[PDB]
Amino acid sequence: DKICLGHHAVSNGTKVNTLTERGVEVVNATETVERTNIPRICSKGKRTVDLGQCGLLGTITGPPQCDQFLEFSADLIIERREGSDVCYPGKFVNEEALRQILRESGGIDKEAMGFTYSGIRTNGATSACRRSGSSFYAEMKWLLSNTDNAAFPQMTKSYKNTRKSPALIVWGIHHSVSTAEQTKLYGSGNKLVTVGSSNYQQSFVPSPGARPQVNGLSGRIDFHWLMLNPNDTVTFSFNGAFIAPDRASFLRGKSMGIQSGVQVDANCEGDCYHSGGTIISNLPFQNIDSRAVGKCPRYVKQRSLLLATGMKNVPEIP
Amino acid sequence: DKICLGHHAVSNGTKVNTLTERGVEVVNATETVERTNIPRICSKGKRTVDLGQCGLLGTITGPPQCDQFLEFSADLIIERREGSDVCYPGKFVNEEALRQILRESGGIDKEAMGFTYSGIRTNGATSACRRSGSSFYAEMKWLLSNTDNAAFPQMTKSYKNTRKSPALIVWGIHHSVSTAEQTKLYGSGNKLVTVGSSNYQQSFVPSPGARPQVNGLSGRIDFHWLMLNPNDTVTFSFNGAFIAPDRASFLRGKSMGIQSGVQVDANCEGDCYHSGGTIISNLPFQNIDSRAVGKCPRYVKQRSLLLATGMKNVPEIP
Amino acid sequence: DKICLGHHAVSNGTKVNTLTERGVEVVNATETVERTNIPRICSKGKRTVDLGQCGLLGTITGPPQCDQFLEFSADLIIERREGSDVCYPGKFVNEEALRQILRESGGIDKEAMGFTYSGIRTNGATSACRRSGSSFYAEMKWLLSNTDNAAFPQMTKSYKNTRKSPALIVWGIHHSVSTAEQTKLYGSGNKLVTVGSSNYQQSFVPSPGARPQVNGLSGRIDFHWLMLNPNDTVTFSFNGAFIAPDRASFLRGKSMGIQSGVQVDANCEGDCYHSGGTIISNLPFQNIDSRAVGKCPRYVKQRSLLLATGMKNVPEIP
Amino acid sequence: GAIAGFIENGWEGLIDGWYGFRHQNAQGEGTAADYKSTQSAIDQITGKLNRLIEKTNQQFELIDNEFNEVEKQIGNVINWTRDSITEVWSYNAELLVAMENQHTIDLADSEMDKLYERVKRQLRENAEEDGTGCFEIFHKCDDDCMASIRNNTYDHSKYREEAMQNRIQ
Amino acid sequence: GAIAGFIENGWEGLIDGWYGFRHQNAQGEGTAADYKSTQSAIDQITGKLNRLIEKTNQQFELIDNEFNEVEKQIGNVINWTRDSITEVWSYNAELLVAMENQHTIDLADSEMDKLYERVKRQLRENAEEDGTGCFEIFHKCDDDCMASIRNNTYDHSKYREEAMQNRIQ
Amino acid sequence: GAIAGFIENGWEGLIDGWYGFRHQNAQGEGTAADYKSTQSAIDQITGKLNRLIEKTNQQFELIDNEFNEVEKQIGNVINWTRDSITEVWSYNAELLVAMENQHTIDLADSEMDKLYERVKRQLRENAEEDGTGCFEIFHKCDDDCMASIRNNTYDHSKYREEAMQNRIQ
Ligand SMILES: CC(=O)N[C@@H]1[C@@H](O)[C@H](O[C@@H]2O[C@H](CO)[C@H](O)[C@H](O[C@]3(C(=O)O)C[C@H](O)[C@@H](NC(C)=O)[C@H]([C@H](O)[C@H](O)CO)O3)[C@H]2O)[C@@H](COS(=O)(=O)O)O[C@H]1O
Ligand SMILES: CC(=O)N[C@@H]1[C@@H](O)[C@H](O[C@@H]2O[C@H](CO)[C@H](O)[C@H](O[C@]3(C(=O)O)C[C@H](O)[C@@H](NC(C)=O)[C@H]([C@H](O)[C@H](O)CO)O3)[C@H]2O)[C@@H](COS(=O)(=O)O)O[C@H]1O
Ligand SMILES: CC(=O)N[C@@H]1[C@@H](O)[C@H](O[C@@H]2O[C@H](CO)[C@H](O)[C@H](O[C@]3(C(=O)O)C[C@H](O)[C@@H](NC(C)=O)[C@H]([C@H](O)[C@H](O)CO)O3)[C@H]2O)[C@@H](COS(=O)(=O)O)O[C@H]1O
Ligand SMILES: *[C@@H]1O[C@H](CO)[C@@H](O[C@@H]2O[C@H](CO)[C@@H](O[C@@H]3O[C@H](CO)[C@@H](O)[C@H](O)[C@@H]3O)[C@H](O)[C@H]2NC(C)=O)[C@H](O)[C@H]1NC(C)=O
Ligand SMILES: *[C@@H]1O[C@H](CO)[C@@H](O[C@@H]2O[C@H](CO)[C@@H](O[C@@H]3O[C@H](CO)[C@@H](O)[C@H](O)[C@@H]3O)[C@H](O)[C@H]2NC(C)=O)[C@H](O)[C@H]1NC(C)=O
Ligand SMILES: *[C@@H]1O[C@H](CO)[C@@H](O[C@@H]2O[C@H](CO)[C@@H](O[C@@H]3O[C@H](CO)[C@@H](O)[C@H](O)[C@@H]3O)[C@H](O)[C@H]2NC(C)=O)[C@H](O)[C@H]1NC(C)=O
Ligand SMILES: *[C@@H]1O[C@H](CO)[C@@H](O)[C@H](O)[C@H]1NC(C)=O
Ligand SMILES: *[C@@H]1O[C@H](CO)[C@@H](O)[C@H](O)[C@H]1NC(C)=O
Ligand SMILES: *[C@@H]1O[C@H](CO)[C@@H](O)[C@H](O)[C@H]1NC(C)=O
Ligand SMILES: *[C@@H]1O[C@H](CO)[C@@H](O)[C@H](O)[C@H]1NC(C)=O
Ligand SMILES: *[C@@H]1O[C@H](CO)[C@@H](O)[C@H](O)[C@H]1NC(C)=O
Ligand SMILES: *[C@@H]1O[C@H](CO)[C@@H](O)[C@H](O)[C@H]1NC(C)=O
Repeated sequence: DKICLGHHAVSNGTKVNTLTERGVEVVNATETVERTNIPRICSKGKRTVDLGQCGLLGTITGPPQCDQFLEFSADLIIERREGSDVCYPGKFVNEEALRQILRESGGIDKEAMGFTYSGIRTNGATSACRRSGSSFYAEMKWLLSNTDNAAFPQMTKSYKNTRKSPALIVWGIHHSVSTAEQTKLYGSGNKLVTVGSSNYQQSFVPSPGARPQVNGLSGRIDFHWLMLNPNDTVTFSFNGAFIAPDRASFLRGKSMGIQSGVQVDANCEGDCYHSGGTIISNLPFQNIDSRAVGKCPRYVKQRSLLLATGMKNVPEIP
Repeated sequence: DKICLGHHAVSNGTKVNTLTERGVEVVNATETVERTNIPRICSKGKRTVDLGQCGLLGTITGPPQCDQFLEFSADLIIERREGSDVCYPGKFVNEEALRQILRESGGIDKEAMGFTYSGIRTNGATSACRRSGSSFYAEMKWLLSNTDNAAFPQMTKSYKNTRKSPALIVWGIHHSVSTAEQTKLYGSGNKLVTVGSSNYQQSFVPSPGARPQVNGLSGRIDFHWLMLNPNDTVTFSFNGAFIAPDRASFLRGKSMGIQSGVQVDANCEGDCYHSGGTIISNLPFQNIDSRAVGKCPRYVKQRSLLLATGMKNVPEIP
Repeated sequence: DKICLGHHAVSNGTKVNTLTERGVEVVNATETVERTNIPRICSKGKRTVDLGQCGLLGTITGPPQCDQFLEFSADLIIERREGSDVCYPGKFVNEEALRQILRESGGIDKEAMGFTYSGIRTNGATSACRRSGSSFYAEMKWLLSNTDNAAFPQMTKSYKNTRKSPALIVWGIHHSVSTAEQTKLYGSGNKLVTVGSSNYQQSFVPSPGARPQVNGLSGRIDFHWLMLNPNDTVTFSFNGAFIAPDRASFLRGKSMGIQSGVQVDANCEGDCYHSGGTIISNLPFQNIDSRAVGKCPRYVKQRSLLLATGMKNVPEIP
Repeated sequence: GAIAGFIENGWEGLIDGWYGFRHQNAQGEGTAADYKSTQSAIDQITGKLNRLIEKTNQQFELIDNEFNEVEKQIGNVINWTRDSITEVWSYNAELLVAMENQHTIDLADSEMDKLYERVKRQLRENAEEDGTGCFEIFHKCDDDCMASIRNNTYDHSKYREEAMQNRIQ
Repeated sequence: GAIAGFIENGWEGLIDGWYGFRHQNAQGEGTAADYKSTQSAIDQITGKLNRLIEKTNQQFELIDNEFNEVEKQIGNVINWTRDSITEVWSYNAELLVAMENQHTIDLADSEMDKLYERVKRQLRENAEEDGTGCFEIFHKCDDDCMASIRNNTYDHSKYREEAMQNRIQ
Repeated sequence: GAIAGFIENGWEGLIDGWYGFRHQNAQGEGTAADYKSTQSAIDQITGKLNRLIEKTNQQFELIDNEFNEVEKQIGNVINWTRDSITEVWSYNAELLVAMENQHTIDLADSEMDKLYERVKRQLRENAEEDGTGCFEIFHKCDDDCMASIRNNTYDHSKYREEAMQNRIQ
């Protein structure tokens, strides 16, 4: 009479690693490194905006591409590669910092700044901002002299942020293709634009000169921005080449922004994104994208790390 | 006759975590994550200066708030929120980098640079730097034309660092409220300031224009700085709007700087600080402040991680 | 009759650390932290260039020191402390970023940009760039007015990158010792240089003024650079004080750059470098240099961490 | 037609548990799983899994740009930092799994020993180890007797006389 | 009025040591702590503590500013780096404690087994395990005999005749 | 002139293996190494070494400059990041080595127990533990008999009568 103590075993053994052995068979194992990607932006539960052809910074200035998003609201913001911040050729100074701010803004609320002008044209328009006909940035004013080559009067405009949140202020400096064009628009002589706050001080001069044609145009407008503290005031002093703001922007709340090239899905619920889609996983690690954002498993180099969920596999003696 | 082997146990069991179990009781445990904060700056053994209303950068330029600290010496430097680097409204370019330098300087030693002037006023003063009466930055010279609207002569001043340590040099550019004010102080025409070294080259133009009133003033002075290598020379070329240095600064030795809003204590001995006080602990981790500086236990998210200091608790069968 | 089970032991025991004990003796141990340095740059298998007196950025502009390296090719690039990017005193804007680019370029291929000039001298030379006689940067052109004090004509030069790789473009702004010297070289009046691309826009004005003598000279040339995308175009608009490029640069492939002060060795095969030599080791950690580059063991604070390669040593009862 | 326990071989027929009993008597051969040992091992392994599922509440946002590449210097600093951090997590992950797997294997071996040692203490002086993980029982043990061993209701006092006799000669 | 050892229950009365002896003979019942096993466990646990007290000589200084906030881009890079590092240390801390605690528990169990096995080897053929962590001694063992077991001065040769007799019948 | 095994002392004469046998009989005294136990320990230790040799394919490049020092702010950020990372690896390294060493020591102790327990199961009822890691064999065991124990060809059935006799009286 005999009684034996034993343990189960299989022929279906899977290899894992330990401190000592490499490829020691265990009865059962599971993966810890996620590799399964969902090639969509799972947006269920999240108020989502797909900017498409609108560049994120364009939502503040307002090229025609961004007219739907001038006061957008979102929990999830999606930039697209085709997006452009600009109609009339140009770029923002400190662009990325501004992008990072808008990605978590929750969208923007616009408010008029109340600038009034005399002895000056404000209807500066271009063929590059076609809206029905020739037009310009929706939130901005292209100020000219009055007739042609006429002198641009020195002006000083101020705006106080009477709200409890900081105000996002944007202005542009216009660089003509030639000093001949600059004079035709703003008059002769050197041009200066000064922007003063109570924690900010900068200055600007235009740089007329030939540049490669972008959108058929060789001129450039470069945008600058600041955040205005509550009850603080910004003051603009200028005499030409100045692209004035019409409205200020206020951040709505909280959001997250991503860059993607896959469709959106409002059925799937996700919380970790990358340009190629959504990672939904309870696994601690992932090998899909090192730059994935949101609440994600940590990125690792390895495509597979098997965790033993069973004892060492010892085949029965036949 | 019988002999049994056993181990101790308690009813006073404390729960801990392992690889497998969560809340397994052990006989005894101790905390590894420090949460006990001392709401003071324990300074015993450390030569400490509480700048109070003096901003750290003000120790170099010398607003009235910083007159006690123009040549301060310390092991521990404490910035306060009420501190201001400035009397006449303005700010430093690359301010934070300069702060980080002064926080570990051990204080500053000042030395005259020996600039002499002719055909020019040096007594530029303001109501914002009240010292008995109207005055100016103690280490600087506000240079004017001579009478009013008169031309400011082109000047060139140089200084060699004849010491073995690098010299901290600071100058200011003055931005008047209007071109009318700039002309009244330095004369008509464009103004240029050039600063040349043997590893540094920069240039400056003033930007007259209306700005919001700070301290009742709409003008701005922005300060610039460099470190001068031994036996190297700085040269200043200018024709107005230039705030000249009178003395250079030399770093004394070694220190550490903090920002705090709690009192100082010279009885307590500490070595890890944050804005809310001192962390004195032999524990490996802490959950008080992620930005704590000095010699600190590593910051963690968790408020508690209990380490078993005793065996697994197994209650006696009653 | 008796049989005993035992294990080996030595008197030659070496101490190690565990979770519990500190200095517990084991029969055998090995080191995990590399401290053995080879004070040479082991270059076998790697095409190596020792720039010596040539600064890396000088390979693009071409001071006499860099004439051998104007189109160099390498897998391993070595900067030396004696190296200089410059003959006529000056420096690059955003120098380090440019260095990091060239360190992994695999060397550079130069191509003429095809600029032609009329009504202007191009033979600007200096005593500081002695090549047989007075000369200038080999890849650049020092443009003057024509006679002396004569007006410098407004010019506009463009260049398209017709290749499939981005083009490295470099230009210089010349800052004369005085406005008298600037006028003598480029004529009176303000001078402007504008540089336009299709993703880049910058502007430049010269700053004449006295500066400390470097290489006997008080003038400064500061170099600026951009990367030009394929089929994109750069345009230069200027009227003086402009140092024009003659050739553009294209990156060859892939390389790695180091800074060192030890000799080179083409017999040794290495893959981890620091300024003091080469680390060749299969060990996971090293305590030689925290800034070591290449494929390296991780740097640690500790000079020694002994790993037990044998059982606990228990001396025989004598 | 011999049977053997752990110590060179597991049982591919034990399909209702991790650890178990296998007997042979006049009634024939049988195999049954032990619950308490099986559940202890299962509770510990699943305990590890839950610990590794505990998600992080740390949210991270974009710090660079893959459409409009950031400035070179700050971009290289960022890449250098991320790659440094990826090396750290890759290391951590590798070590964590290797460590847990070593422990999983060891605690499983532990449960096997504990089950064997328990049975040995049940049988007292009425059995001897055959060295293959089995016990030679020196008395008649029918199916009911075998079952009594499995549910710890085996009273060694009942068979001790008969067993010591068969053992001693 | 039975006594039992480790294996389902510890002793809340053992208050002068971690591991100990509990006997019953004609003289009554008694409990005493074993020094060598207790000290070994205490030395190992305190050894862990010292290792975790070994302070760092690395000093860190301010890299941003909570009065005058630094520039957005460099500020977000810094925050991203710090938060990344905090995640790493939070992970390390959690794992370190869980790992050490598992080891603390296991080595404590180890000391218990080692003490039990030692006593078993002292008693040789003069005792049998009852399966509750105790030994049934098959000879008369007064307090002096019990004490001899605790200080390892027990000579099994002295009681072997008497013990084998009582065991065999 | 007594011999002793593990349990207070190793053997400085065992120079051809990690684990081994030491006997004494009428033929005298002898010592031989056990292969299977020695190789298992050696295979596991060397297995650790290979794991720690597995090199990284991650290449890192210069991010600052020791000839021309980078800008202060970005330079301090970089130093802060590197020093933060060095602290992490110094921690990892220290813990890894301490952890592996604890495991190396424990698995070595494990192999010793496993060898002892195997021999115990070979000898069945023909021997008794002396408590120093040895077995008192209660029959005549010449060199050939001793060798049979070392290569697991010892049949306890052959000596059982003689052994039980000598044990019982
Ligand atoms: C390549 C080719 O065959 N033809 C291109 C034309 O596309 C383009 O022609 C026009 O040129 C005139 C002067 O050269 C204008 O610049 C005009 O630009 C406008 C516009 O239509 O958008 C005209 C607007 O009325 C202007 N608005 C204001 C407020 O001034 C404005 C302005 O002239 C400039 O845009 C300011 O930079 O825009 C062109 O459509 C011409 C491109 O002009 S440019 O060289 O980029 O200045 O180039 C021809 O070769
Ligand atoms: C808001 C209100 O009711 N009144 C404020 C006044 O506080 C202030 O009056 C003074 O205005 C004159 C010219 O407008 C001066 O700017 C003067 O500033 C001084 C000063 O007292 O600090 C005068 C000094 O003598 C000047 N020193 C030198 C070397 O020039 C100096 C200089 O004028 C300016 O500070 C240079 O920017 O400072 C005021 O006290 C006036 C504020 O003046 S400002 O608009 O900021 O230029 O504004 C009234 O509305
Ligand atoms: C310290 C001392 O005893 N003597 C130094 C001289 O070394 C040096 O003399 C020369 O001064 C003249 C005008 O002052 C020139 O600047 C000249 O510089 C040259 C040169 O030789 O490299 C002359 C070239 O022909 C010029 N080329 C062009 C295209 O203009 C060029 C130019 O003049 C300047 O370099 C532009 O900055 O270079 C000197 O060799 C003098 C140094 O001159 S400077 O102050 O740095 O301008 O200083 C004396 O005190
Ligand atoms: C081999 O190991 C894997 C991994 O542990 C085992 O698969 C696991 O099986 C359990 C139960 O069958 C699953 O638990 C599940 O939890 C979810 C969420 O609470 C619940 O909705 C399900 O109804 C289920 O209870 C577990 O997720 C699953 N894991 C994986 C990765 O599939 C498997 O059973 C093991 N094989 C053997 C033969 O034991
Ligand atoms: C439960 O665990 C805690 C933590 O180990 C035990 O408290 C500890 O007790 C020891 C001695 O009583 C303390 O050591 C001390 O060291 C300092 C510094 O060298 C010395 O000045 C003291 O005189 C003392 O020797 C240790 O610090 C202390 N730890 C804590 C966190 O208080 C406690 O004894 C354990 N409980 C039981 C019932 O064992
Ligand atoms: C004490 O521990 C050290 C470290 O493990 C032992 O030294 C090691 O010895 C082995 C074989 O003697 C070496 O393996 C070698 O591998 C290389 C590369 O494949 C091969 O070319 C050699 O021919 C050899 O097979 C190993 O590198 C070596 N390690 C070190 C650090 O020297 C040593 O044997 C141990 N001492 C005792 C008494 O066991
Ligand atoms: C708001 O601004 C005014 C002047 O613009 C100033 O006097 C006041 O102190 C500020 N704060 C509040 C709370 O009114
Ligand atoms: C110091 O400066 C002078 C000129 O200012 C220079 O000639 C000399 O080489 C420098 N160094 C020493 C050690 O004098
Ligand atoms: C190249 O540049 C020309 C104008 O310079 C432009 O029309 C064309 O679209 C660009 N791309 C290709 C592929 O030709
Ligand atoms: C950062 O890494 C990405 C992916 O490897 C690369 O595309 C990018 O060029 C890198 N950034 C810089 C500034 O080189
Ligand atoms: C960095 O984090 C702190 C604390 O969460 C926050 O107050 C600060 O705004 C952050 N920095 C930037 C630039 O957003
Ligand atoms: C970074 O650290 C190195 C080495 O400690 C030091 O020499 C250098 O000055 C540091 N960088 C800055 C910007 O302080």
